[PDB]
Amino acid sequence: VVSGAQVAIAFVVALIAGIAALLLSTALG
Amino acid sequence: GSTPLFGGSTGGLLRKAQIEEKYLIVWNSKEEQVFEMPTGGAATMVAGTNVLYLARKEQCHALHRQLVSTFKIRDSKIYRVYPNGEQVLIFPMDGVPSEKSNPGREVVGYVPRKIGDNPNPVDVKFTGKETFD
Amino acid sequence: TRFPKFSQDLAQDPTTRRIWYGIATAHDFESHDGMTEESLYQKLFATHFGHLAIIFL
Amino acid sequence: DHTTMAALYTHHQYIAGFLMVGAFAHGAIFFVRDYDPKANENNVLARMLEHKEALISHLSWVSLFLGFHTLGLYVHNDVMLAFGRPEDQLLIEPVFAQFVQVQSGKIIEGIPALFGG
Amino acid sequence: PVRVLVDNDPVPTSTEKWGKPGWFERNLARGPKTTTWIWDLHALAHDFETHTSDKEEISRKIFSAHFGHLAVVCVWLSGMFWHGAYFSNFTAWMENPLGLKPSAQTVWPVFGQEILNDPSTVAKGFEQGGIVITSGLFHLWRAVGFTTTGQLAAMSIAMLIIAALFLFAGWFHYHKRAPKLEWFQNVESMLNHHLAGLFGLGSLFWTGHLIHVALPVKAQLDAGIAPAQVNPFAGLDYGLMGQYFPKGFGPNGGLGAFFTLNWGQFTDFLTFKGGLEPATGALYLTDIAHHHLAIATLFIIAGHMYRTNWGIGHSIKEMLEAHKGPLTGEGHRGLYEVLTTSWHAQLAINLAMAGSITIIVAHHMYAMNPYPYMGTDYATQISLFTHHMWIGGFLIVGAGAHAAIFMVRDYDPVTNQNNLLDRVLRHRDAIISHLNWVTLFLGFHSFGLYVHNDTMQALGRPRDMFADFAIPLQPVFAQWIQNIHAAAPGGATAPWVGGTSPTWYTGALSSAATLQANQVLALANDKISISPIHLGTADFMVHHIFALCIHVTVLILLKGVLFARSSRLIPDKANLGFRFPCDGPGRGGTCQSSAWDHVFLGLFWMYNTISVVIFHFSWKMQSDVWGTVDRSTGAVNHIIGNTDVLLGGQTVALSQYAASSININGWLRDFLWAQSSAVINSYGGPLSAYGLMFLGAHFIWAFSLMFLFSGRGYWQELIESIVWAHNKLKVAPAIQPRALSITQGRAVGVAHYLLGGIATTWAFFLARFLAL
Amino acid sequence: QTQVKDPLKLCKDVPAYQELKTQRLEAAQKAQADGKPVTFNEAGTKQKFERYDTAYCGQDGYPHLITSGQLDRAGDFLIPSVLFLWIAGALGWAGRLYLAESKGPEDEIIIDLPKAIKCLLLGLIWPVQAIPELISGKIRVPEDRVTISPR
Amino acid sequence: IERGAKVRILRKESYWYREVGTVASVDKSEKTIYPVTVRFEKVNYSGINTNNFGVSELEEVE
Amino acid sequence: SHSVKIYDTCIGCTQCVRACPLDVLEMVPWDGNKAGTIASSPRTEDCVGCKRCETACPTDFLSIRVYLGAETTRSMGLAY
Ligand code: CLA
Ligand code: CLA
Ligand code: CLA
Ligand SMILES: CC1=C(/C=C/C(C)=C/C=C/C(C)=C/C=C/C=C(C)/C=C/C=C(C)/C=C/C2=C(C)CCCC2(C)C)C(C)(C)CCC1
Ligand code: SF4
Ligand code: SF4
Ligand code: SF4
Repeated sequence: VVSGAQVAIAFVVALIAGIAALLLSTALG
Repeated sequence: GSTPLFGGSTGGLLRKAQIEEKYLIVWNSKEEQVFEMPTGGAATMVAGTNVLYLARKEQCHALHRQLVSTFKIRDSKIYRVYPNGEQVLIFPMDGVPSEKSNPGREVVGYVPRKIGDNPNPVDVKFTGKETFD
Repeated sequence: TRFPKFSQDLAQDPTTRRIWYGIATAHDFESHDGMTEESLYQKLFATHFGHLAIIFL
Repeated sequence: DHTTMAALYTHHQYIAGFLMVGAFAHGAIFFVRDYDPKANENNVLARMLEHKEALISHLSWVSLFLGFHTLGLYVHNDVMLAFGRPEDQLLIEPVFAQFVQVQSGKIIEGIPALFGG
Repeated sequence: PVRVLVDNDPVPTSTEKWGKPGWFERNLARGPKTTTWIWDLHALAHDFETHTSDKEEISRKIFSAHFGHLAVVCVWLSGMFWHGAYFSNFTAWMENPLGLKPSAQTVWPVFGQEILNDPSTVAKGFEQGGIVITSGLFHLWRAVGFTTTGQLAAMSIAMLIIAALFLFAGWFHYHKRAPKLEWFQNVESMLNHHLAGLFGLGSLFWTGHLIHVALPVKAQLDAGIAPAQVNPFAGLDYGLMGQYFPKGFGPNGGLGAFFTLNWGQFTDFLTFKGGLEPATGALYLTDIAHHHLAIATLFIIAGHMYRTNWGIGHSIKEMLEAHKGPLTGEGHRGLYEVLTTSWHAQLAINLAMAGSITIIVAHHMYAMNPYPYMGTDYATQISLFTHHMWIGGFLIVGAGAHAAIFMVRDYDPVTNQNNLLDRVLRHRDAIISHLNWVTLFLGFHSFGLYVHNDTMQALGRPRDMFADFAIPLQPVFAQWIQNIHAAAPGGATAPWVGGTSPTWYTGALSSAATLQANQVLALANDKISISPIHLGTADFMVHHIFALCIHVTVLILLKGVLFARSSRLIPDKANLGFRFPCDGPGRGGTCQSSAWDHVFLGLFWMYNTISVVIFHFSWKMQSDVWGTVDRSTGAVNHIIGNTDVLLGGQTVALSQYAASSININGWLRDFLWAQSSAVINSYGGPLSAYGLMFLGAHFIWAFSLMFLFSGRGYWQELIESIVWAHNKLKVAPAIQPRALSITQGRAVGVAHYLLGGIATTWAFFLARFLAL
Repeated sequence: QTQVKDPLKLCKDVPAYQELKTQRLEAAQKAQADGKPVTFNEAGTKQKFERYDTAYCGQDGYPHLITSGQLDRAGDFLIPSVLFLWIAGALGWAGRLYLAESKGPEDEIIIDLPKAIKCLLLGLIWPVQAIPELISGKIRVPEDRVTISPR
Repeated sequence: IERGAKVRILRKESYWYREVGTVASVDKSEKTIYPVTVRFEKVNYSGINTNNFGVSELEEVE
Repeated sequence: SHSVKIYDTCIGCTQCVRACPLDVLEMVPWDGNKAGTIASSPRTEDCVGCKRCETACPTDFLSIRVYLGAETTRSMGLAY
């Protein structure tokens, strides 16, 4: 199963992709 | 001069005429007579100097076209009125009508070629320069 | 009205056409103000990285 | 999973349709924005533009040729069904495509394997 | 002052102009150079004002064209009586009006199309059968006393003589004796003659036909005499008139009772019954005769109101100038000059009235059926309601068109100074913005209820719906009006009226599901002619849909009239004309800003309006009114039959219209999908022409979208490559092929959209009701 | 999916054609005695299925046409092909003949009948004139006399 | 080129490009850029049947 | 503001000047045609882009050309 720890891990990985997307989108503008 | 006799309408000036620009058209009339407002409806011009405030230059030039075609009134003048109160004459610019050729005007917009000799858009790529130069 | 920053023609439009056309021309990088050929290819290469990342997300 | 097979076929054919239209769109954008007639003087690209009335008029012909007769055959068969004559339909056997299947080893009775199967 | 001024032979009758089409207008007289000339010829041919500036010559062309149109109608009517006489089962239908389907078009046997001749029309004299007709002509001919086909043939010949008279007078009053302009401007004399002579004496002479033909023929058929044996002149013999009507035609003599003012003898054949006769489902003929006698008296009276040549009477111009007030400036001054110098102003009014009257005809004919046994002919009832709804909608749009043409062509600022017309133009922004608001209000609060209901039902929340089984929206004002009219015959405000339409008697019921046989009017074939019509939540919702569609159609047409001459966008729009495509891509773009383009857009909204009305009529009548009664249980079995609404799940029984029409999915599933089973299964039988027309009309509708969605610059460039191939092979024509003009491409699109959409519903309706 | 190894055979062997053929003849005999005048009477229906007997039928029992050029089915498409191209070529050649002899655009909106009948009669034998104009290049205008657009 | 002669058009943006018109007027003056007036059998998309050309845009075919 | 350009094919017929509802155009003297005059576009900040001038121009392909450019309050034709 996807335990609650693994949901939390996935949001941390998603947060890092979010700041990476934030870096790219401001460098693009 | 005075305003033409008109009971008012909903097709006239808006807040643009208070804040940006409105237009003034001045003409002389020899006979009191009825004309169609460009705003919509009928008004009567006085026997004298007529002044009328309109929203656009095209509405002023449409009335001037009506004053020429229907009433043979020629001497219409159009002013651009700024919200501080400044009037700037915009029509006619040099006193001579636009259709008659006049020595003293500068040629504006002249391209010294026929239209099919304009350059290609690939020639003017990555510049603000246009092919009608 | 500074949006859209890539087009001063659109940015000085006082109507709602400024908003629609800024959206519609935003990815037409060749027609933007001040675009050069080199800066176009550099912007595309990075934009393509962003599209790839969306596919993986 | 029949719903998945239907969804996947339909998804990818509609995607293919948009990609085909966009290919011609950027081909049109190329001609207005990037096409230089001097650097492409008399090559195969400039020669397409040179006989473009022949291309468009023959494409116009094929589409009218297909459209008149295909619609005409469907309408003929619809009128036949309405009048109770379904044996008077125009039912054309697709023998050229059945020929293709037979070359790949489909066994269809009246259609020959040309090279031997 | 009322004289007759006529110029004698102003136009020679010669065929020299037939060698030159397009002679009448100065652009067209130079001959064709492009294919635009060909379309310009047809579009300008009846626009008589573009042909000359002479108002008298325009009035002469209109008067003569009116005779030609009347001749066309009389030829059409002559054909209807001819096909009834020689190509019909009228003889067998007269013996059995409830057992046999009327047919007056039979089909030659080539290509297998004689499948369209059906049994259930096959009878003696009509061996091969034919197409079932839905025009109701047999019910009308039987009502006015036609018994044999030999009488229809004489009527066919009489209509051809009236047509040849009308066509000759059009030649006469154009080429021989053409009236002057001041003859046409005698509107007071024209109103006097049309009220008293045309409408007044027309109704009085028709009363005489009703009294001496229609009443005694019906007296003989009610006696049991077969229609081949019916004496049609029986109302001209005073003795035979005595046996059917003992009081009115009696020893107390007929015309003796008239001149002594002993009119109470005439209550045998002139009544005030009101309701429907229970055997025929139709109005009493004695009521119809007294109606036409009473409105003949009022119309002949009304035709003496206006002053002509004998001092007495009203002057319309002095009447209009007197009806003014402070709130309205100079009031109706100048409108006499408008209405006597503008043919378009008169046409705008007269189309507005003729379209609105035709719609009143549609409502009044289903509810107060004048023709015996027609109320059980459901395909006839559907067709007649739908036909006159479409005719009325088209004429109202034409009223908007010619009001706009008046504003462009015939409006004058000098005539209209601070009058009613000038003051409407001076607040056109106030009128249109309020109309914009009320259409948005109506559209949100009517269609949004359907969307609310669709969503609530899909979400599994039927108690949150707007419905009779849920949150009700009762139309309490219409139910109040029904209560008033139910109580009114015999009651205080109409004490000697014996009945009214049965649609009112809904007091006394809360749904059409709980309807017993004593409340309905069923004929001897046990089919319901008419019933009380229950109005519930679904009727509240659809009536505000009607109000939405009418107000938007008004918004489009009135915006076209009020802004025909000018706008803030285009200040000199009147100089561009009534019909121009645009004023170019500038000012943001001005496509379809002309008054003509508002007529173009208004036609789609008229289409949307009438389509909802006839769909409402079809489903509501099938679910709530029409059907069969059982002689056991007193049970009313409607055509559709009573959905069960789950809701709890304690099921709730409603009629299918009340249970299902409250959301769009119900209209799609229970109306469009369910009732199309007749037309899509019609192949191989006699309704197969409707299945072909159903498919073909879908095609034409779709074909219209090529014109509506595209622009001519594409098509002209496509024609360039095709003209190249014709140029290359010496097959280019001298009349250069052009794409259709921008305006014509819109007109072609809307014509094929209307043709395809209307003919789809026509095929749908007629296959539905002729199959069940 | 079910492979059809034999999609087509002679109609007289297909039992769904024998269903239809007797069902159409029985409807034609029903309307001969105590009937109505129909498009296909009893002798008309006999000849109809006399033609369809040596045709190819599918399993539904309806005739199917073969348009591959095969000559036992030359009546299916190949013989109607020559009849079309002769009649359509006649109407095309006649309009081309009438266009060359046109006085102007007035001949295009008012048909000159003895000119039109003569061109429609001369068009009837069009390959007597067309192919000697088709190899000569007389069928076509040279390229510098036909307008084109910019490139 | 003179009045009356049949001429072909080399102006590529012209409606009548590669078509044969008739010279109606030749301006006898200097300083005028397009002096030759040509009349045609076909109207253009505006219904106009004449235009002015230079001699450098014409091909005499007669 | 739209760009209104005048090309050297102008015959000085003044029809574009009469057609213009905004008085964008005028005739100046010239030597390139027999009329001795050519259209000019000094007041294109009033041009709405209606292309009535292009409609009036008789020369094959036209001697006056409107290029729709940046939109202003004037060029959008707004009374508000
Ligand atoms: C069902 C709707 C419909 C139909 C039938 C058509 C048909 C056509 N389109 Mg159109 N199109 C449509 C919708 C439709 N379009 C829509 C919604 C758009 C978006 C605006 C377009 C946009 C479009 C473009 C951009 C192009 C086409 C082209 C074509 C032609 C294609 C070639 C062909 O098939 O020839 C066969 C012809 C048909 C199938 C048309 C019907 C012919 C009828 C059935 C014959 C009528 C006979 C009848 C007896 C006469 C009436 C008499 C009566 C008044 C008594 C054909 C005329 C192209 C073209 O012009 O090619 C040369 C082209 O370039 N269409
Ligand atoms: C008593 C009724 C009446 C009268 C006398 C007029 C008279 C006129 N109208 Mg008006 N009008 C009317 C009702 C009327 N109209 C209605 C009901 C509408 C709404 C549709 C209009 C909307 C309207 C518009 C939008 C315009 C007019 C115009 C005109 C003028 C010129 C007509 C012309 O030459 O077109 C020529 C007529 C044709 C080319 C034939 C029309 C064919 C139609 C469009 C399609 C027919 C198809 C048919 C229904 C089905 C056939 C299918 C089958 C063959 C397969 C003339 C003054 C024009 C004008 O400019 O006025 C100054 C104009 O632009 N009318
Ligand atoms: C003299 C008659 C004539 C001839 C010889 C041609 C020949 C041709 N046409 Mg053209 N065409 C014609 C009339 C003619 N056309 C007419 C009247 C129209 C308007 C409907 C067109 C619209 C048209 C289009 C859109 C296209 C062609 C194309 C073509 C070419 C391919 C064949 C084809 O597609 O036909 C198709 C024919 C039609 C669609 C029109 C047929 C309508 C009738 C039958 C023709 C009129 C006959 C005439 C009245 C007879 C008068 C003779 C009498 C006075 C003696 C071929 C060169 C195609 C092309 O360019 O290929 C390279 C193409 O795409 N034609
Ligand atoms: C306009 C334009 C453009 C575009 C174009 C397009 C879009 C195109 C398309 C096209 C296409 C879309 C094409 C396609 C084609 C394909 C092909 C060509 C294929 C073929 C194949 C084959 C032939 C194969 C064969 C075979 C078979 C069948 C089977 C057996 C095996 C084999 C393999 C042998 C561009 C951009 C360039 C630019 C310029 C302009
Ligand atoms: S798109 Fe058509 S209708 Fe709209 S402005 Fe351009 S030419 Fe006029
Ligand atoms: S586009 Fe319109 S406003 Fe501009 S110059 Fe031409 S005519 Fe004048
Ligand atoms: S630009 Fe055209 S319309 Fe204007 S003066 Fe020159 S030729 Fe005449």
